[PDB]
Amino acid sequence: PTHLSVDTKFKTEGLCVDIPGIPKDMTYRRLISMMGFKMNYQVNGYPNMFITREEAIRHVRAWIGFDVEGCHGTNLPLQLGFSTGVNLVAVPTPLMYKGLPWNVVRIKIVQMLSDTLKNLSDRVVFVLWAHGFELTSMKYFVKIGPERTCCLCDRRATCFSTASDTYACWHHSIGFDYVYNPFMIDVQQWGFTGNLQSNHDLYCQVHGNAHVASCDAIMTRCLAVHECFVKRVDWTIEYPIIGDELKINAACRKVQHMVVKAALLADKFPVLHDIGNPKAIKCVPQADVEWKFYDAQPCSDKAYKIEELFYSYDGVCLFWNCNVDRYPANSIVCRFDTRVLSNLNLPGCDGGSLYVNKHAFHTPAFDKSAFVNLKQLPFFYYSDSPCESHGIDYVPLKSATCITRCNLGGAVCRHHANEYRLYLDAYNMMISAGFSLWVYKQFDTYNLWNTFT
Ligand SMILES: CCN(CCO)c1ccc(N)cc1
Ligand SMILES: CCN(CCO)c1ccc(N)cc1
Ligand SMILES: [Zn+2]
Ligand SMILES: [Zn+2]
Ligand SMILES: [Zn+2]
Repeated sequence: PTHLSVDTKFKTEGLCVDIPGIPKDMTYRRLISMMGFKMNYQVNGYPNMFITREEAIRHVRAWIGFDVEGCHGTNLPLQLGFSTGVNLVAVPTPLMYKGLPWNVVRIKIVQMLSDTLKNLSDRVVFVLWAHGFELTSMKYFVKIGPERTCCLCDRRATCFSTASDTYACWHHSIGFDYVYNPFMIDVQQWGFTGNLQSNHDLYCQVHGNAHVASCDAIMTRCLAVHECFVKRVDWTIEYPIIGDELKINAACRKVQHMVVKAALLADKFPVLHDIGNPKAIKCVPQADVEWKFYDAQPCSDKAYKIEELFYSYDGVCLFWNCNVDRYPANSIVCRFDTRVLSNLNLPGCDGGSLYVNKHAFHTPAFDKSAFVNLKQLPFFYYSDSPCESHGIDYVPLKSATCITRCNLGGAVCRHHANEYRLYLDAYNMMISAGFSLWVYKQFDTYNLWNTFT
């Protein structure tokens, strides 16, 4: 039980307003045949165009919401909407394009999917709220067959070209006209009462219904993200490395150790209250401080209410990726900014985003008002390690934010210049990934200079 059986029943009630008289009894096998696709009894890696919810969750990076609305049925034009915000009008002869025949529309579809997905996934998963026209449009821009490899590289083929009779991945499909072996899932198969808008609006107020196909496509994908990543969470599922995951994660641990160590040296808190991940380890194990841990799993729906985390109840509080409505004034905070544009950050539900780095984390919408009792933490590098080289060429470092014994003495040593530059790169990596750092208002790096006396 890893793939969806073609002999599984498909509920057709949602399809009957576009396809009246459709049989109530139907399998994926008959549906695919009626869609105009021939599977020919083929065991060549593509057993079904449709996938299970479990397979869709593993390929969340491939998700593209797709809706088709009748503009006027082979006689009338269709409006194709995608969760990228693109609307294309195909004539049978928030960006809205004028009516064009399928031979040119299919070229635009391939270009758009390739530009969106090349740095995200090895495939496309059309996320539908199927009513009929969207499935009947597929024969006009999709070709299927055995699993193939790209003609210019080792990646699986996602596109086909009728001009050259060749196959390409999302990176090498320029000039290609067909989407090859796409996958799809109909959200209506999961069991819902009422229409798309009524189910979507129960959980999200950010996506409106401007009455166009792309709005429906965005709502459909948003509803699926809510069902799979908000109301249900699975932190065991592993996702492949597609970018700077490792460097970001290493930078996060380096920055956390730096900031907490410096806050303890500068303000000498007798106790640190570490709130968040129940598997947390002391980030500054050599510090004198009394370290107390409080368990809170990552919140995927709404930010935690501080009144609930503290059970309505000195030292400093550490909230490292623990999303709360309003941080206490005595805090050290790392909060992911959901607005960040990156290949790891997918659009989410109700302003939230789906951050995918080894595991998927639906993160509640970034809110500047959560940080009203704090200030932004400025960049600084602190080190009490010996000034000694051991082991790239050099230009002497001059920086007011290199808090070291050698800088206090008037000339930064080669070791601390190298470590400062490595730390600044890690810091910039973490910030550009979307993380934001906040600290108690009394934090002052000037208090770190007397640790070298
Ligand atoms: C959704 C696919 N489709 C439209 C033509 O491709 C269709 C499905 C079932 C029946 N019985 C007739 C038509
Ligand atoms: C900020 C630390 N703190 C008060 C110390 O006793 C606290 C934290 C969590 C709960 N649940 C209660 C209290
Ligand atoms: Zn390729
Ligand atoms: Zn939404
Ligand atoms: Zn030094």
